[PDB]
Amino acid sequence: PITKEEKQKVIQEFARFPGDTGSTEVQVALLTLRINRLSEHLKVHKKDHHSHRGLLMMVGQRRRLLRYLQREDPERYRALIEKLGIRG
Amino acid sequence: KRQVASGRAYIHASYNNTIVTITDPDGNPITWSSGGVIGYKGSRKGTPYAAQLAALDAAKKAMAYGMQSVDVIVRGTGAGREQAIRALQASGLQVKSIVDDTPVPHNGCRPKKKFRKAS
Amino acid sequence: MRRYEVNIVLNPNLDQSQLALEKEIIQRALENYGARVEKVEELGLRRLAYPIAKDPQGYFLWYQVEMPEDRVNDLARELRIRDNVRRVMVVKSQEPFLANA
Amino acid sequence: PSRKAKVKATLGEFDLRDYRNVEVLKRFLSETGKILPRRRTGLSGKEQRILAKTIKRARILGLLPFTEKLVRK
RNA sequence: GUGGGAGAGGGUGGUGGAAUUCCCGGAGUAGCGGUGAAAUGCGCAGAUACCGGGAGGAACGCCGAUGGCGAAGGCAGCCACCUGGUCCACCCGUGACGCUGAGGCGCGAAAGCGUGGGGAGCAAACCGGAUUAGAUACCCGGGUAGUCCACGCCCUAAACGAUGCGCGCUAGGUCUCUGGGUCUCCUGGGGGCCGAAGCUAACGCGUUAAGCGCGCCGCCUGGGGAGUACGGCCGCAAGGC
Ligand SMILES: [Mg+2]
Ligand SMILES: [Mg+2]
Ligand SMILES: [Mg+2]
Ligand SMILES: [Mg+2]
Ligand SMILES: [Mg+2]
Ligand SMILES: [Mg+2]
Ligand SMILES: [Mg+2]
Ligand SMILES: [Mg+2]
Ligand SMILES: [Mg+2]
Ligand SMILES: [Mg+2]
Ligand SMILES: [Mg+2]
Ligand SMILES: [Mg+2]
Ligand SMILES: [Mg+2]
Ligand SMILES: [Mg+2]
Repeated sequence: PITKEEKQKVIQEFARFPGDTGSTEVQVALLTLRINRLSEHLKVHKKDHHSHRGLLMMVGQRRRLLRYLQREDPERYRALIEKLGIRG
Repeated sequence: KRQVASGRAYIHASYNNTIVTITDPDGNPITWSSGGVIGYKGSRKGTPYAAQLAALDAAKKAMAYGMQSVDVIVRGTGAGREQAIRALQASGLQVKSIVDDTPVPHNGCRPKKKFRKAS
Repeated sequence: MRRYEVNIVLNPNLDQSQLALEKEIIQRALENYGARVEKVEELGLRRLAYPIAKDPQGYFLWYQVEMPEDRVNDLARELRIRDNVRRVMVVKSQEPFLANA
Repeated sequence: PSRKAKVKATLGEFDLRDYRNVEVLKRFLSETGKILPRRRTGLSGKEQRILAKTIKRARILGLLPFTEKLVRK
């Protein structure tokens, strides 16, 4: 699983400021975490579809936030991406 | 020929027949009767009367071995399970106890159609 | 790592010699798999509701270690290899849920 | 039927998760190794459900029976 | 976000006891079985019934329901690991980031197909017994594919609540599952029943709408011919759209 601690180090490394948790980056951050975990898992448990839908959704919500991002501040966006590993 | 004195009586009832087995305390059968044995063939083989007769036969035959007391053990719901348990009590043979040991799986093999339809 | 209550039921006909040997192996194992023994209890011989391995009884060992999840199965895997060892139930810990209180 | 005494009333406070407490678990088992219903165990949905999981562990360990023979018939 | 809760939600590994079949030994003898009756069939190469030992396959009794989880198909022995959804409280963060969704992609009971494995019980076909005017059936005795595992495929269904998804509004009573509270009951999420207003051809529905409204998708347009023909796309095929 993802440890409370593990999770926190994420929020820190992304929050727009002290006490920031739900900013459109932190979230895109948190999701990337869950995605890379799930993605991993399913790499091994190929027949575990019920889990895969959870992913198909996670990847969805992310793609949706990033969209919003690239529309209200193409910088934070263009900044978040390069900061993460989305794109190529 | 062995003088077993105290034994164990198995009553295997069923809708089609009632076979009775008398064994020693270890479980090795001494004697045995049944619908067939007693003379009834086919259908009446399993009536409760047949049961009665069969039950009694098992006792008598087992009496020679010197049998006097015995623990009855039942299996099956067949028509006739009771009479057997009755006769076996009124055969002199001291019926120490009675038990239901009818086996039942914890859901194992697909029963024959006649026994499914349970869904 | 997490708290797992370990259970073991081994042959009741053991001489002190043969016995200590097995317990020794239980440690050899538990230790080999990052298992810190928070505690233990040894009820010993108990009348089983049904015979196990033809034997009408069994000697019980109850622990409570704290170890890496990624192990446990291996732990029990190994912990079972022994012959005198008849059962191993590595249930995970859980704070009690009282009732009629 | 069921109107006996409620296998819970006649008992004190106890950890429903204790899978070694044969001396209490046993009480929840029928005349046979069958788990008693709520109308007899007097427990609640949640309670009864945790019991079950317990009595089942007890059975694997060997402290509780999976089945017993009926006496008298 | 933080703190909490329930669950047969999914995947992997391990494992428990009951029963069935088979083999081994013991003890034991003439039948067992099966039916409305019977018979085929099994049994003196010793069956059935009984005790002990083993092998193996598949399924999980009680708990258990008016129950729960899931988007659907569907999911219940137990343990660990891996993993999805969801609910309540706190009102802490972002600041309309929303809803629906043609195409697309994925999932999708059973049967069925391909390769390999497995095969205890069950059982299309089939081989027999019986019933019958006949009996290519219902009942009985056998039995192969299959039912099981893996990998790949098929993509159907009374795939049903025969009720597309989301949101707002419109009496209550009662039962229940799970959370929070000042825990006689209030408040939230889910499952039932009776019912206001209202709706409806009627039956019924009725805060879990089939009510009152708004958004978006899909679909219908008398019956037979016909889910057929042709064409196209998909499939190894069966065959699907
Ligand atoms: Mg605020
Ligand atoms: Mg602001
Ligand atoms: Mg399918
Ligand atoms: Mg299939
Ligand atoms: Mg095949
Ligand atoms: Mg058959
Ligand atoms: Mg047949
Ligand atoms: Mg409600
Ligand atoms: Mg409610
Ligand atoms: Mg009215
Ligand atoms: Mg109604
Ligand atoms: Mg027409
Ligand atoms: Mg068709
Ligand atoms: Mg083609």
